[PDB]
Amino acid sequence: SGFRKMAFPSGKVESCMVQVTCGTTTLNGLWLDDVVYCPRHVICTSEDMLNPNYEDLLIRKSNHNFLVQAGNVQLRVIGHSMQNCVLKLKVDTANPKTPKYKFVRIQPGQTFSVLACYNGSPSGVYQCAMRPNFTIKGSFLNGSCGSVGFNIDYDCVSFCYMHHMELPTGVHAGTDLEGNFYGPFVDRQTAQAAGTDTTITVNVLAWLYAAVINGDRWFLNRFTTTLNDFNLVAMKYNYEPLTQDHVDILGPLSAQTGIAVLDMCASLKELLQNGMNGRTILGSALLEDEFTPFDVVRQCS
Amino acid sequence: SGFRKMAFPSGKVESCMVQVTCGTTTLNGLWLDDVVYCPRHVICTSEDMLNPNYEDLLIRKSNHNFLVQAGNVQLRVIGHSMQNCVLKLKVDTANPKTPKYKFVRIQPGQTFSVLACYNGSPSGVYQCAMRPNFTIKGSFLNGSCGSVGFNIDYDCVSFCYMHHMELPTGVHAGTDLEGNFYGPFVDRQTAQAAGTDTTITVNVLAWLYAAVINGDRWFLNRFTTTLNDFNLVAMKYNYEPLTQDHVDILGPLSAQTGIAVLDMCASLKELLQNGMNGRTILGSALLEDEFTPFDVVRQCS
Ligand SMILES: Cn1cnc(Cn2c(=O)nc(Nc3cc4cn(C)nc4cc3Cl)n(Cc3cc(F)c(F)cc3F)c2=O)n1
Ligand SMILES: Cn1cnc(Cn2c(=O)nc(Nc3cc4cn(C)nc4cc3Cl)n(Cc3cc(F)c(F)cc3F)c2=O)n1
Repeated sequence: SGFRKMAFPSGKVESCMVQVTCGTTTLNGLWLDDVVYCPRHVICTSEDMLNPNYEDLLIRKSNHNFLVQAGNVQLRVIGHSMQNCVLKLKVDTANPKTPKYKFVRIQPGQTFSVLACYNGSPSGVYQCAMRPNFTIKGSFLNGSCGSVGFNIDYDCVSFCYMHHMELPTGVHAGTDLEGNFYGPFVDRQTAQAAGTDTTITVNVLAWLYAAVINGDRWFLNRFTTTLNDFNLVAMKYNYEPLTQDHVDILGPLSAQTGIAVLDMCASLKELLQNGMNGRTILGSALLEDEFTPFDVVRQCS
Repeated sequence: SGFRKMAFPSGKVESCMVQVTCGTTTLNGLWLDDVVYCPRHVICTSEDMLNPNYEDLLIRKSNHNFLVQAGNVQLRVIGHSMQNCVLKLKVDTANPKTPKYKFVRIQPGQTFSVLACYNGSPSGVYQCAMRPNFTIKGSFLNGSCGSVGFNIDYDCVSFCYMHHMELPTGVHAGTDLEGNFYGPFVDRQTAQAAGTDTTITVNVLAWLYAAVINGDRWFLNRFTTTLNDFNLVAMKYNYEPLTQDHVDILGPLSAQTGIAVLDMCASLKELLQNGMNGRTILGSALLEDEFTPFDVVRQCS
C-alpha cells in the first residue's frame, strides 16, 4: 500500500549523460549511439544569449569548437548540425550503454521522470507533469540546461523532454528531443511569461480513486452528478471540462473500486465547494492533479 | 528554482539488484562483490511465515536450495549464513558493477532514496524519511521484500534500509543492512503496531527556509519567540521539542535567508495556531516534515 510520486529507475539514462562545452558555455547532452543531443543554446557566448541568430552562430563553428566529455573520456566530434532548438554532435564513439529508445512528444496532463544533471553528472530524479500551459513545475538550478525527461516501458526509454530555461514565475520550459518547444517559448535569454494554467481534472479523479484503493473514503457520498452539471462547477474553479472520453479512461479504476465515475465527480464537486475541513487525502491537504490514471494503476493493485 | 521531493540517481543500485528464490518463496536481494544480502524471510515456506524459528529453518537448507538470478544469468550459491534478520549468500561471481559502498544506519528524521523492486527488477524510485516511530511511509506492493534504501555521497552508496514488511496501518518496516530492525518489530507474518509518531520540527523549519529561498514569504512576521515558549506550543501540536543543537544545524539556512531561527519559529507557531488560511507553501497546504536541512541545501542555492 501507499501512494507516492515515484520516478522510473534512472540508470538507463544516467549512462547517456555527457557534458558539452562550446568556448566557455557549458551544459548537458544526451549521448545515444554516435550522436550527442543538446540545447543549441550552448553555441552562444555570454553576449549572444539575449538575441542569437543560431544559423549565423553555427556556421561560424567547426567540430573542434565542441568539447564533449563522457565522464573522464573526451569524445571526438566529427560532425555537427541543427534540428530546431537541438544541436546534434556526431561523435567518433557509439555509446556502448545506449538503451533501446524512442523520441516521443507528450501531451499536457501526462507525467514523466526528470533526471536533473549538472556538468554532465546526474544529481537527482523526480516526477513531473506537463502542465496545460506547457510548463513544468520542476526543480532546477544553474547548469541544468540539457537535463532530460523520460518514461520507461519495459526496457525502452521514451525521451520526451529536454530542459532549456526557467521562466520568471519559477516554472520550467523546454523542448522535445526533436528540438520543438513545448508551448509558446523561444530559446533566448529574455523573460517570457507562461499562459494561464488550469487543473487537470482527470488526474484529480484518478488520484481520488488511488485514495479509495488506499483506504481514504471520508470524501465519498451518496450523490451522483451529470457530466454537464459537474462541468459548470469545474468552470467556476478553473478545472478543465470533463468529457466522455475521460470518463472512459477512468473505466478500469471505476471498476476496481466499484465507484461510478460520475459518482466520484459528485465527491470532487463537494470537495471544491466545501474544502477539506482539516482532513487529508493520501497525505495532502489539496487536490493533487499530477498523477495520471496510468500512474495510479502502475502503483496500486 | 523549485523544490521537489527528489531521489538520488538509482543506477548504481539498479546494477546490484537480484532475485532470490528458496523453494517457492521469492524476493529481492542486493548483490555486492561476491555476496547477496536479502531478508532471511525467504527461507520460510507459506506455513513457516507466521512463527518461524529461523535457526531451525536455515540449518535444514544447503547452498543448492537457493536460486539467485541476476537478470538472465543464474548465480551459483557457494555459502550461506545469517546475520540477524538478513541472509548472506556467498556466490561464485563477484558483481562487476559493485559501487563503492557503506552500510550505515540512519537516525529518525533523516531521508533516503528507495528503489522499489519486484522479482529482482527495479520498478520506481522515491524519497522517504525515517519516522520518529521507526516506520517509513513508502509505496510498496507484494513482492517488494528486499528493496533497499540508500543515499549517495559523491560516488559512494550508503545503504541504510532493507524493506521487510507492511504494518496494518499501511506504513512500512525494515532493517539496516546488518539485519537489525528499525523500531520494535520482528520478521514474522503477524500484525504489529507502530508506536505513536510525532512531527519532525527541524525538518519543518528547514522546509520553511526552502520556501523563503523560493519566494514564499507570506507566513513570515515581525515576532520572535523563546526556545521554551515555542516548545510549549510544539508539545500541544505533537511536534518534537526544539533544542539548541537543532537551532545550530539550521545555522547556514538562517544565514542565507537572514531570518533568525527563533524568528522562523514564531512563524511556525502562528501557522500551527492559525492554520494556513487557504494559502500554500511550496505547493503544499500542510506543514511538510520530510525534508532535512541537508535536502534543502542540496536542492536550493
Ligand atoms: C535557475 N535555472 C533553472 N533552470 C535553469 C536552466 N538554465 C541553465 O542551466 N543555463 C542557462 N543559461 C546558461 C548560462 C551559462 C553559463 N555558462 C558558463 N554556461 C551556460 C549555459 C547556459 Cl545554457 N539558462 C538560461 C537560458 C537557457 C537557454 F537554453 C535558453 F534558451 C535561454 C536561457 F535564458 C537556464 O535557464 N536555470
Ligand atoms: C503489500 N506489501 C507492502 N510491502 C510488502 C512487502 N512484503 C513482501 O513483499 N512479501 C511478504 N511476504 C512474502 C510472500 C511471498 C509469497 N511468495 C511466493 N514469496 C513471498 C515472499 C514474501 Cl517476503 N511480506 C510479508 C512479510 C515479509 C517479511 F519479510 C516478514 F518478516 C513478515 C511478513 F509478514 C511483505 O510484507 N508487501
